[PDB]
Amino acid sequence: EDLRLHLLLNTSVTCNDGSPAGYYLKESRGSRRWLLFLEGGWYCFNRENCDSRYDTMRRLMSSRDWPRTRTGTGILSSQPEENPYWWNANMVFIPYCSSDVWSGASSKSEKNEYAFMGALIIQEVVRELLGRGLSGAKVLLLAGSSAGGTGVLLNVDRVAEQLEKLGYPAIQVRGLADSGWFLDNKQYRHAPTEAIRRGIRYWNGVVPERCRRQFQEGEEWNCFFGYKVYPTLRSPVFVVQWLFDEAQLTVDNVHLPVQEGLRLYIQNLGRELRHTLKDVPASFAPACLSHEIIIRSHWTDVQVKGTSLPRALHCWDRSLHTPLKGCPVHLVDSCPWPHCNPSCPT
Ligand SMILES: O=C(O)CCC(=O)N1CCc2ccccc21
Ligand SMILES: *[C@@H]1O[C@H](CO)[C@@H](O)[C@H](O)[C@H]1NC(C)=O
Repeated sequence: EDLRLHLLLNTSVTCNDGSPAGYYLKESRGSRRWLLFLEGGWYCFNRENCDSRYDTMRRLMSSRDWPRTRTGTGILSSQPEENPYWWNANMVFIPYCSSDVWSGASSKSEKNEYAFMGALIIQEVVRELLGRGLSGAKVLLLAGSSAGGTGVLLNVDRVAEQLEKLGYPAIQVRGLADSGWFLDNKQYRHAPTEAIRRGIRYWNGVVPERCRRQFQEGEEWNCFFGYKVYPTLRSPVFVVQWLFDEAQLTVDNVHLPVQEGLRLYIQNLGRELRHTLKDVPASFAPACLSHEIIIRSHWTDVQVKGTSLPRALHCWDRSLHTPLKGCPVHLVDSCPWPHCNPSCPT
């Protein structure tokens, strides 16, 4: 039970219900690598659906029932057997308790039943970790899965800007976005663009500055879609995305003998996803029907073109020291149907 809970000392930075947000930390003395992982878990965007989430998903809205420890798994494991990539790093798990895809900057108040403080939670965790050893870091990898993967895209450059202004320009900030690269595509039957548009207003959601300047007022929802926000980012970002992501299929109103219309729909989804990753140099996109990878204990098992994700991430680290012999970083399946890759999760 190796990561220990710390509630934020700034208790004005809160989960949805006003309880303090926080982070779980396992230090690694002598490592200058820091991994900050953003949990996922959908979102809510109005009073009624946030109230329902509060009834049955309360740990995603409140710290009141959080345990004092959590076990690090996958990329958060400290065992090299489970985590070939960063087993010796300082590990931080940031629970998702803001329901805002890590974008919010609004407090609970006279006018607001809930606080949506995801963007401020990340900033406050960073600021409090600086006094716990992060000041000595050489690399800060902001990672996340699901809504936390989108949260990486939305926040990695702000973490970089925050550290620059605080006087730490030597800390290299990088992003690892897992299962947070979604398409605003046609549904199979006739959605996130509208839910996100409403959420931004309900949350006081913030997006990266260059993306905001491109899309402008009322169109900031566009910045929640990876293929649109990614080209605006300055920090190096590695993108992990199943080609047939289960959350993508859910928001597309697909639920799984497949007939021609659905076959063509699924094949087109994989082709569109692949297309959006063509110019993403650090990416890992297997042709599987699944969701999330990096904190799963068996995350080492899947391979694209014979290369596992821990290996690809290691090659990315080397690339950030011309391509490297036998150590690739751009790994996107080309086969067109779920589980055409034999290494897909069972
Ligand atoms: O992965 C998760 O936690 C669940 C799904 C999720 O979060 N989705 C799906 C659609 C979308 C568009 C923009 C931002 C986020 C999301
Ligand atoms: C606490 O967090 C709030 C919201 O981000 C910020 O405005 C304020 O400066 C912080 N206060 C302290 C003492 O860190």
